[PDB]
Amino acid sequence: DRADILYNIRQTSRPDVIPTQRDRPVAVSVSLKFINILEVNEITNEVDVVFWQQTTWSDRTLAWNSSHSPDQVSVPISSLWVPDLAAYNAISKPEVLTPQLARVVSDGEVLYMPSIRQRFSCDVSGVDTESGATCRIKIGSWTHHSREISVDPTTENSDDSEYFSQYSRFEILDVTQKKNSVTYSCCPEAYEDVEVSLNFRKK
Amino acid sequence: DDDKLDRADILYNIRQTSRPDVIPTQRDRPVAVSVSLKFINILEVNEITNEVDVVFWQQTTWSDRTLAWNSSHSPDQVSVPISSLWVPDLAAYNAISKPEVLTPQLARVVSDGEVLYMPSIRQRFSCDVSGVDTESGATCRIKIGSWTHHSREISVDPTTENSDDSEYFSQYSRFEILDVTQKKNSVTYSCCPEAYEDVEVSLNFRKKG
Amino acid sequence: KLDRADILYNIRQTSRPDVIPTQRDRPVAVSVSLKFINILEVNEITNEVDVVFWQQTTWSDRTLAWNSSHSPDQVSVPISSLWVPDLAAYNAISKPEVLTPQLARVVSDGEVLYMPSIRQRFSCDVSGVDTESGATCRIKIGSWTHHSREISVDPTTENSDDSEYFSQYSRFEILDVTQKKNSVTYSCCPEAYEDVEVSLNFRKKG
Amino acid sequence: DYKDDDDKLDRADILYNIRQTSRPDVIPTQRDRPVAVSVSLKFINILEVNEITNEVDVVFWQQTTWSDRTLAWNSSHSPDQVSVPISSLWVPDLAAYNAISKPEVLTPQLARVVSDGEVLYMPSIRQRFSCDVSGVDTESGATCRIKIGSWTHHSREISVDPTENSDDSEYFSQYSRFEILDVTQKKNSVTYSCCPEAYEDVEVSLNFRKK
Amino acid sequence: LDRADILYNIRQTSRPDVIPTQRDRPVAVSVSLKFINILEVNEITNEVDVVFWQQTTWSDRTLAWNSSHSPDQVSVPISSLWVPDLAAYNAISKPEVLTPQLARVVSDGEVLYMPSIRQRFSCDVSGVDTESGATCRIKIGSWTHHSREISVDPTTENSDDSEYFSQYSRFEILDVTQKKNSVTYSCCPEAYEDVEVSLNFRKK
Ligand SMILES: C(#C[C@@H]1CCCN1)c1cccnc1
Ligand SMILES: C(#C[C@@H]1CCCN1)c1cccnc1
Ligand SMILES: C(#C[C@@H]1CCCN1)c1cccnc1
Ligand SMILES: C(#C[C@@H]1CCCN1)c1cccnc1
Ligand SMILES: C(#C[C@@H]1CCCN1)c1cccnc1
Repeated sequence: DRADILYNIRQTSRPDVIPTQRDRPVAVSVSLKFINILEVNEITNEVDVVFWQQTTWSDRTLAWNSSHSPDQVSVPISSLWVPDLAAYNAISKPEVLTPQLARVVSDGEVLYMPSIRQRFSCDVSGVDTESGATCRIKIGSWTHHSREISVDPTTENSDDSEYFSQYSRFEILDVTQKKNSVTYSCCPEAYEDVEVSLNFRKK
Repeated sequence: DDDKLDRADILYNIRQTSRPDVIPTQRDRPVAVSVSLKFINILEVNEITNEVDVVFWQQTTWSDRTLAWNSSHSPDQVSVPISSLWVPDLAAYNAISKPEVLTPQLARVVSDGEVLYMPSIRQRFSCDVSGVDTESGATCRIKIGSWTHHSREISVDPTTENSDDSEYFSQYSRFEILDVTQKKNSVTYSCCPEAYEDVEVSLNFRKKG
Repeated sequence: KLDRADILYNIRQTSRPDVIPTQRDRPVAVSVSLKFINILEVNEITNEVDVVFWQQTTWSDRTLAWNSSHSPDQVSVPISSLWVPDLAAYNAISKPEVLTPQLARVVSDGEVLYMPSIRQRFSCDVSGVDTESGATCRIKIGSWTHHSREISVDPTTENSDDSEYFSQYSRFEILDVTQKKNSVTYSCCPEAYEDVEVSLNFRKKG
Repeated sequence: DYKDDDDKLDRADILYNIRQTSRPDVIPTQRDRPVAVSVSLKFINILEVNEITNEVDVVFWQQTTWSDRTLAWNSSHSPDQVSVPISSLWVPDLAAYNAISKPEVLTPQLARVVSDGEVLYMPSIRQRFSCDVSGVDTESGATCRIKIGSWTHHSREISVDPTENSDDSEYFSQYSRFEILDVTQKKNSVTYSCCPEAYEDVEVSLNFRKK
Repeated sequence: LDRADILYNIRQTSRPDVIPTQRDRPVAVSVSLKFINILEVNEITNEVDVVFWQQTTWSDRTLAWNSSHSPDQVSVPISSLWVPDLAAYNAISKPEVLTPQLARVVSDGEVLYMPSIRQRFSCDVSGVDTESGATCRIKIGSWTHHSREISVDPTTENSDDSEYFSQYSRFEILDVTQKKNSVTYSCCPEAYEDVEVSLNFRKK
C-alpha cells in the first residue's frame, strides 16, 4: 500500500514546477522554531542559530483516497517540489541536520520540517541587557514573486519555551513572525517574506 | 558463506525486493528499531556553552522479513550498501552539527531478514556539561528517534539500558565514563501532535584526575 | 500549471547546458553586477577580505523564447537545465559558496536571469580601511575559459554606494562601488578575456 | 608484455572486460576462502600532535592489495596493468577503529588492476586518531597505535595481513616537526559484545618523537 | 549548431577512463604552475598554503576535427574527457579547485586544462624572512601511471611569475624553477615522472 502511494506520487510529482491551482499563488506556510543560539558576536553583529523550519504547502494533484489506506507517507524531498526559500540576511549556507524527508498527506498537503543550523547578520546590540537583543531574519522565495508564491507565518507570537534548549547560555524573550514584502531595483517584482524577530538575552 | 555466486545472488534478491524509500511495515504494525549507542570518545567539552563533541557506534537493527532467504546451503549474511536498503530516518533532537559518518556505509542483512547497521559517528550536541570537572561528573542527555515517523510507524527499543561502556570507550580519552543509561521516551510538540518514540541516552562522565 | 510544465519541457528540449548560446558568430553578451550585502572579515596584514554579494547575472538565449500571449511570462528553472556562463573571480582565494537556491528565471523573450547570493574570500588591497578615505578592494570577474570572441561581459550599474543592499549591521560601510569593463591576457593564455572590474571602496565604521 | 602496454585499444578492451566481470558490492571470495587483503601504511607526515587530548593528525599512503582472479587476462601480447576508477571495483571496507575524523583522500581514486587479477590501491590519506601521545617529547618517544580492518566482514570473509618493520625513511617528510623512530605493523583480532564474530585487523604501531 | 556538433563528436570518441596513448608512446603531459598567492607560511611546522593556476596540456588526436569552417576550440566539461591523474607528492590537504571544471579542446586534438587550485604543502620554509628567502619544493606527477604510460614536461623552467602573482601578498616571489624529475619508491617498482617546482620566495 505504501509503495503504491509512493509510486503514485512519483508518477504525478513535478519537482521543478510550482504546484499552482487555477493560476493562483502557492500558499507556503512557514514558522521557525528556535532550538538553540550557539554563538553571538556583539562586535560583528552575527549570530549562529539552530531552528526547525516548519514548512507546509499543498499540491492537490498528489492527493489520494485514504478511506482504506495510509493517509500519510514519508517521501524524499528529491521526489517533490519544495519552495525555494532563502534568508535575505544569511551569511552561511543552511546546514540541514536532519533526514531530508517530507510527509505527504492524502489530501495533498506536504509537510517539511528540517532542523537547520545557519549564521545571520543582524542586530545583536543589547544582548547582555534585560530587554535583550532583537535579531531579525527575513525568509522568502528567492526567485518566485508574490503572484507565484505567497509566504504566510503560522504562529505570529511565541516565547518558544516548548522548543528552545534549556542548556543554551541565552534565553528567548519573544519571537514574532510577521508577513513582510521586499522589492529591490535589481528585481522589479514584489517578493513576500516572513520577518522573524528573535528577541533574546544572555542568561 | 564464501560461495561467491551465492552472495551475488543474495544481493540481487535483496535489491529486487528492497524498497529503500518505503518502511517495511506489515499489516499496519510499527517497524521495531533497536538502538544502542556505544561511546568511543569524548573529544571536546565546553562547560560555558554546554556543548560536547563525541564519537559513538550507533548499533541499529530492525527486520524486513521480505528480505529473508533459506540459508541451509548458502551464506547466512551479506554486507549491503545502505543505499540499497530502507534505513530508519533517525536523528538526535539536540544535535548541533551534522552526523559525520566515519565508517563504510554498509549494513549486514541476515538470512532471517534482520538488518544490522552500525556506523561510527562523530557529532556535536547541546546538553548539560555542568559538573564535568567534579567527582560526580556531568550528565549529558541525547534523544534519538525517527524524524518523520510517529509511534504507529516506528518504535524505538533500547537494547542495553545500563552500562559503563568500559568495553568500548577509549582509554586515551581526557575523560572517563561513569555511567550510560539508555531508556525509552517519547516526544510530542505543538507543531507535530503525533507521539514520536526515541531512545534517551544519558551520558554521565567526568574529566580524569 | 501544465502550461508551466510545458514551458520547462520546451526549455529542456532546446537547452544545451554545455554549449554557449552564440547567435550569428557573435559573443554571448553577459551582464554582471555585484550587489554587496556584507563584509564579514577584513585583514590588513594579509590583505584578505570575506564578503557576501548578490551576483546579478543576465544573458539571452533566443532559442528558449516562447509566445507568452496566453501563458506565463517567466518560470524558474534549475541551472543544471541551462547553459550558464563559467564566471570566476581572478583574485578569489576560496571557492564561491552559493547561499541561495540554484534556480534561474527564464523570460519568454529568451532572457535568462541568475542571481546567487555568494560568500567568498579575495586577495585585494585592504590598506586604508581604518581611515576616512577607506580601502579600495578590486575584484575581477569574467569567463574562465571563453575569450572575448565567445563571451563579452558588461557591467550594468557602473557607480553606486550600494545603500539599497548593504547590511546596516556590518561593522563596515560602503563609500562607493564602481564596476567597469576590463580585459586581460597572459602568456599562458594568448586570447583577450573580458571581465568586470569591481572596485569596492569601504571603511570601518566609527 | 612491455611492448603492448601503450596499445590504447587493448587498454580500453581490458577496462571493458573488468567492468563486465567486476561485482563492486560482492566480496571476491575464491574456493570458499576469505579474501586475503594486505595493508601497509607508509607515513608521510605527522601534522599535529596533542599530548593533552592524546590526538594525532597524520598523512599516510595506505598500500592495499588483494586479488580477484576473475579479472585476470592473458597479457602475452597486451598491457600488463591498467588504472581503474575504484567505483568500478570491489574494494575492502577498511576502517580505523580509533579514527576520530573521516579519512580525507588526497589523491585520485584510481586503482591498478594487474593481468593476474591482483588489485593495487594506494590512496594518500589525511586522518586524525585517538592514541597514546605520551612521551612524544622524550628520546624513547611516543607510540601511537592505529587499528585498521574490515568494518563489516568477519575473519571468515576477509583476512588482513601486514605487508612489518621500517623507519619509513623513504617516505617520511624530512621537513616534519617530528621524526619516526619505528613503524611496526602486526596481525591482530578484535571482538566486541555487540558483534559476536572475530574481525581481523592490522595494528600499526607508530613510534615517533618531536625533533 | 557547429559547437553542439563538435561536443557530440568529442563525446562519441572520448574515452574518459583510458590514457590516450598514441603510437605506443607515453602520453606527453605538460605541466606548469603559475603562482597567484602565498596565503600562509609556518616556519615552525614547515607548511605553506598557496594558490596557483595549474596549466596542463596534452594531446588526443582522436578528438581532432577539420576547423576550416567551424570553431578552432570549444570548452568541454572535464567529466567528458580523460584528464591526467596528477597529484602533489607533498600535499597535506585536498586540492581545492576554485574555478569552473572545464577544459579547452583544440581542433588539432590538444586539450588545455588550467584550474586555479588552493592547496597546502609540506616543504622547507626556512629562510623565508631573509634576503635569499625560502625554497619550497613541490613535486607533481601522475599518481598511478608510471613513465612508460605518462611523461611530464615543464613549459617554463625559470620565471619570477610577475604576470600572475598577487601584488597584495605578504610575500614576494624571487624565482620559480620547474624541472623534469622521476621518483621511485620501494612500494612501486617503476619510475614515475614528475615536475619538480622550486618556489623561492620571501616575506616582504
Ligand atoms: C529575485 C529576487 C528577489 C529579490 C532578491 C531575492 N529575491 C531574482 C530574480 C531573478 C533571478 N533570481 C532571483
Ligand atoms: C515531525 C516531528 C516530530 C518532532 C521532530 C521529530 N518528531 C515532522 C513532521 C512533518 C515533517 N517532518 C517532521
Ligand atoms: C584561460 C584563461 C584566462 C586567463 C585565466 C582565466 N581566463 C584558460 C585557457 C585554457 C583552459 N582554461 C583556461
Ligand atoms: C561489525 C563489526 C566489527 C566489530 C566492530 C567494528 N567491526 C558490524 C556488524 C554489523 C553491522 N556493521 C558492523
Ligand atoms: C603508485 C605510485 C607512484 C608512487 C606513489 C605515487 N605514484 C601506485 C601504484 C598502485 C596504485 N596506486 C598508486
